[PDB]
Amino acid sequence: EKNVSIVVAASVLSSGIGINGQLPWSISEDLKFFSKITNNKCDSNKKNALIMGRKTWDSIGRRPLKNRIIVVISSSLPQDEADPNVVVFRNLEDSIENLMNDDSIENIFVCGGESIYRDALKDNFVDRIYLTRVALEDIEFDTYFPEIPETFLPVYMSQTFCTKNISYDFMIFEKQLKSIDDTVDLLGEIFGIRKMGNRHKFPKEEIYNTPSIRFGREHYEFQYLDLLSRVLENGAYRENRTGISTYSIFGQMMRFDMRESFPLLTTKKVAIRSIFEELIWFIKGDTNGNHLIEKKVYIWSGNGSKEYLERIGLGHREENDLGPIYGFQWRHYNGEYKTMHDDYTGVGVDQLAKLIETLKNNPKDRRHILTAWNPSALSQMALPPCHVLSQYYVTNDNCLSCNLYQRSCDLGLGSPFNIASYAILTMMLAQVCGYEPGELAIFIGDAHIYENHLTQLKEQLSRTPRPFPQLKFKRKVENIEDFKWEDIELIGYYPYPTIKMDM
Amino acid sequence: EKNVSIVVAASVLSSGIGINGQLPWSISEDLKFFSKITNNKCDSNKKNALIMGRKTWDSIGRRPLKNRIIVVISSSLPQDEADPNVVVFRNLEDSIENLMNDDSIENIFVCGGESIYRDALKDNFVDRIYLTRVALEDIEFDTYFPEIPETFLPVYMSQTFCTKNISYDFMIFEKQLKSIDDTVDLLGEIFGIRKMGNRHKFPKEEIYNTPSIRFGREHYEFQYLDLLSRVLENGAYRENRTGISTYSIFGQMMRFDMRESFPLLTTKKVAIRSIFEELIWFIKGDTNGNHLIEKKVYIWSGNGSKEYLERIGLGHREENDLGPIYGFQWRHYNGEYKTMHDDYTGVGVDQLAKLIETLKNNPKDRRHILTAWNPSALSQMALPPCHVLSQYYVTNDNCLSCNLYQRSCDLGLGSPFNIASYAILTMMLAQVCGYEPGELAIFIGDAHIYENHLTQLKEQLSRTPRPFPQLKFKRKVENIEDFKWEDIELIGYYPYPTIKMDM
Ligand SMILES: NC(=O)C1=CN([C@@H]2O[C@H](COP(=O)(O)OP(=O)(O)OC[C@H]3O[C@@H](n4cnc5c(N)ncnc54)[C@H](OP(=O)(O)O)[C@@H]3O)[C@@H](O)[C@H]2O)C=CC1
Ligand SMILES: NC(=O)C1=CN([C@@H]2O[C@H](COP(=O)(O)OP(=O)(O)OC[C@H]3O[C@@H](n4cnc5c(N)ncnc54)[C@H](OP(=O)(O)O)[C@@H]3O)[C@@H](O)[C@H]2O)C=CC1
Ligand SMILES: CN(Cc1cnc2nc(N)nc(N)c2n1)c1ccc(C(=O)N[C@@H](CCC(=O)O)C(=O)O)cc1
Ligand SMILES: CN(Cc1cnc2nc(N)nc(N)c2n1)c1ccc(C(=O)N[C@@H](CCC(=O)O)C(=O)O)cc1
Repeated sequence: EKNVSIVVAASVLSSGIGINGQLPWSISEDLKFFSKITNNKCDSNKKNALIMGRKTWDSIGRRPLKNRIIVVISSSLPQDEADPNVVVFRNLEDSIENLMNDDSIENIFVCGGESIYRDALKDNFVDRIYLTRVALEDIEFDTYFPEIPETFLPVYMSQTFCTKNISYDFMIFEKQLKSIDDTVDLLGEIFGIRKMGNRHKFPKEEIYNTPSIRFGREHYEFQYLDLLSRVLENGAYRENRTGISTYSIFGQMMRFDMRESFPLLTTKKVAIRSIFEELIWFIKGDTNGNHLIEKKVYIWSGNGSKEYLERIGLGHREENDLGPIYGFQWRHYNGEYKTMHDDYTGVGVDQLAKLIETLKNNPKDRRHILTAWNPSALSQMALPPCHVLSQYYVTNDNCLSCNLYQRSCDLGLGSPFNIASYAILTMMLAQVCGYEPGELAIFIGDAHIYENHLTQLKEQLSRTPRPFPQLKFKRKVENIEDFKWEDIELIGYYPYPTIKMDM
Repeated sequence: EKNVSIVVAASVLSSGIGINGQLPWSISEDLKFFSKITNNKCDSNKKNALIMGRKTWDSIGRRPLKNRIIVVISSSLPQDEADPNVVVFRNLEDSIENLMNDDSIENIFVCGGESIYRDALKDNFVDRIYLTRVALEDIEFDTYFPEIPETFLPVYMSQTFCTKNISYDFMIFEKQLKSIDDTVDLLGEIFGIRKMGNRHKFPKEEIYNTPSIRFGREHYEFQYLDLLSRVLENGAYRENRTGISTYSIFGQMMRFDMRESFPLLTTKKVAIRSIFEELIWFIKGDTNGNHLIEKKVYIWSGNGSKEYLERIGLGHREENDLGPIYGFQWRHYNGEYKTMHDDYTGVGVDQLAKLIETLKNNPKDRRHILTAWNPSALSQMALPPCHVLSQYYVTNDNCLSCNLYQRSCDLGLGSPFNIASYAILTMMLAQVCGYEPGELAIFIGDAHIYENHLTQLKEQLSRTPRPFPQLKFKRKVENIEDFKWEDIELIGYYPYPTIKMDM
């Protein structure tokens, strides 16, 4: 009665594992993971057993594996005891005698084609599934991994890794002291809102994304999803200026890795071109909303109309003429603003150019700060800034990281755009300065959820996330302004369908 | 063979429990905790047993406790079966027959003076200790709680609570799946710094404050101590202009509760008077450093001397004319700086006054922002600001919370001072606006530790923290400027000795 585990690497959507008798990919770290998971034992005198079909045995070239016993399931292969590293059995069920008969085996692993994966899943002897989710779907497969029965539950999901611009995860599925929790609950009954834990309750299982993953929430998309759950659990109802009521919690944080993946949310399809188009719009220092609507982008349409520019206190602006906004505060901080149809080249202080200069000539500094919150020009701008501050950091191994502070953040539509926007911005700065992308950390003040997004956000929490895509540039640019959408390649992006959330 | 637990409330330093046959205090919530921990059972048909000495039985007035059996250990009291709620035994050892003989009892509790605590701890009958750490030492005791043997280890430490300006904690002591951790460790060997977990390793047991508390790190001083441990674990070495090297990690967070305590560090004595004098100096909008040196405050003495005013470029200033720093950016943001002793009344925008006006007349707003990072006046300052941003938030129950972003923060001497400085500031803003203090959250960019503080900071990490003190105001002020040191009352502050960390 030992431990039997399935080890497989399959595509994220199609769940394919092979093509023409070979692997569909060449991921060096995946094979390393295979060797480390199949050699992991406790007793030095026992060995681990690896079960595979004949075609899989032919697939790996009929060459043994060090420190492991290979069990091949075939009806034609000859059985000879001259090689103890390879053993041949006639069926999978009778090959599971390693627990009953052989006491020189600690753990068994099933890893051999769909013929064996199918039978092993139906026979109720497998206790665990080690799954590597490869983000490859362009090519075709002839052997697939069977669907995981409902009896297994995900317990671990690693961060996204990269190998030759290919993204992949690592997942575990499992077939499925205390006086502290009872003392904390009793303390929470005595003190009401006086105990801070009651103000920061853990979200209930009905609003927790993939609740069976209780300890292996390594995948950094959970940083956003779990923040979404915390607002749904203990968010306070707040009426506002109009009728769009929110639920707010104050002081939150989420961080993302940019060294091996691009944090583009996979639990819903995120329009990345419009995110990129608004970022270069910021970088170029532009304030004209018509430049955005001329590129099929309507993010700043409701905040720049004539009705919205006359009920806030203005009204003398053009049709879509936001005032000193993001970009004008990055490239021309302070400085007198006239209209949208002027050239502000050389006015104010250019924080972005000074940032690039300090990143390349003083990397170990601690003043790489880009602010967009100008209290003097708040009442002459269309909407006060939400990404009020961003600080950048050069690690010892030549990586550029980024901190972002947001006073405001709609989790429904704002956060997915801000995460990708400041990740692209950091990668763009990283290439210009000669660095590699590092980490991103988002600090949020008033994290809120609009009431008309509840049904829709509760659908996103029902989707198990997928590995992050890759974002790579084609050419190497000279200045930050020369970036265009033609230079961006989004690789391995396989999101769930869109979620129409109206603003 | 059931479960025997000690329940006691004792002083934080002296560990005294009684005086003249009564309790030294009157903490209502402590008695409520006593009732909830002693009634907590699983079977509805069983009862819990409470063991106490006769003097303790006399202490509670010889009146029974509902739904519980009281066992009195005395050598004179009579034994009569007329009352099944009170049973009298002649010795402690023979009174522990509830596990052997009586099957109508689920859990046993020891809670009766040092004579019984001493015997129960020496006889190896106690499996758990529920300790309430009361922060009272002025009065004298005649009965103490015996020292906790080394076989027990702390597993839980609640946040600090308040009752009649008296602080107290709740602690638990105990006498002393897996495939996920092995897969993460194997993944961490394949990928080096490519796995974000290896860049954010958990600190080793030798630099973790109170390592036995693995899940009950409720006390919010652990937010600082664990941040200190993370820098010691994966901080990167960084040379600078001279030879004073630091160890930095980027993007960190710690939060504190202000509804029931004041986050003044107890693992080392923090000088509170000098912190307060610089804070009101900020509020008054003053930029002249001599105002601080006239009150035995040398925070801005080394940064405003003639040696420091010739290497930044501002050599034409007076002896102590720091310039546009915290305070001038709060009260007279933008504008223009001339000298230190002239009148800037009416210049720029007053963020602090606009903040106070908006906090009471627009509490549900989301623009309660106080910034001090001005890119136009950065090169006109003695030292660029460290508390670059602070946002405030009014909860639905009329509480004022605060977020703080720090681009730089020396954990050795700066963070303990910044935590107390902005906690006092939030408490002062809360009284003026008619609110109560809420939560405090610190967001740190470059969290660093100076190399000459390593031995000293590792000493602070060996000290188990104590309940936070209380900070209360004496009078009610009219304006934020009228606060004085005479109006501040620090109650129940019992820190470990100071740690001389030289700069
Ligand atoms: N991505 C991944 O993790 C992995 C991918 N692969 C890929 O999968 C492909 C091969 O797998 P696949 O095509 O499904 O073939 P299989 O590996 O499942 O092996 C099938 C063969 O095993 C024997 N066999 C199977 N079932 C039985 C049975 N019930 N009784 C007796 N003998 C049995 C038969 O051999 P016989 O002719 O002797 O009777 C059969 O032809 C390869 O391309 C390989 O690269 C393989 C392993 C892992
Ligand atoms: N802060 C807290 O959590 C608590 C505080 N207290 C305080 O402590 C004080 C009282 O405790 P304390 O003074 O230590 O007295 P105890 O509560 O320990 O009770 C002592 C009495 O129990 C009997 N007794 C004790 N040991 C033995 C023994 N080995 N064999 C037989 N009988 C024994 C004796 O009664 P006899 O005379 O018959 O010999 C003795 O007088 C009070 O002020 C009370 O308020 C009490 C409980 C909890
Ligand atoms: C059966 N098979 C196909 C294959 C490929 N990748 C997988 N990946 C996973 N996660 N799971 C599988 N079952 C799996 N199977 C294999 C098995 C081992 C080797 C292999 O070369 N192993 C070397 C690994 C060499 C190295 O360290 O990279 C070893 O010594 O164990 C190749 C293909
Ligand atoms: C023995 N004793 C002294 C006393 C006081 N505080 C303590 N506090 C702690 N944490 N632990 C103790 N053992 C303890 N003991 C007691 C015990 C119960 C009551 C008491 O009044 N209990 C009521 C509580 C009433 C209420 O709910 O507030 C009950 O119904 O149990 C007073 C003193």
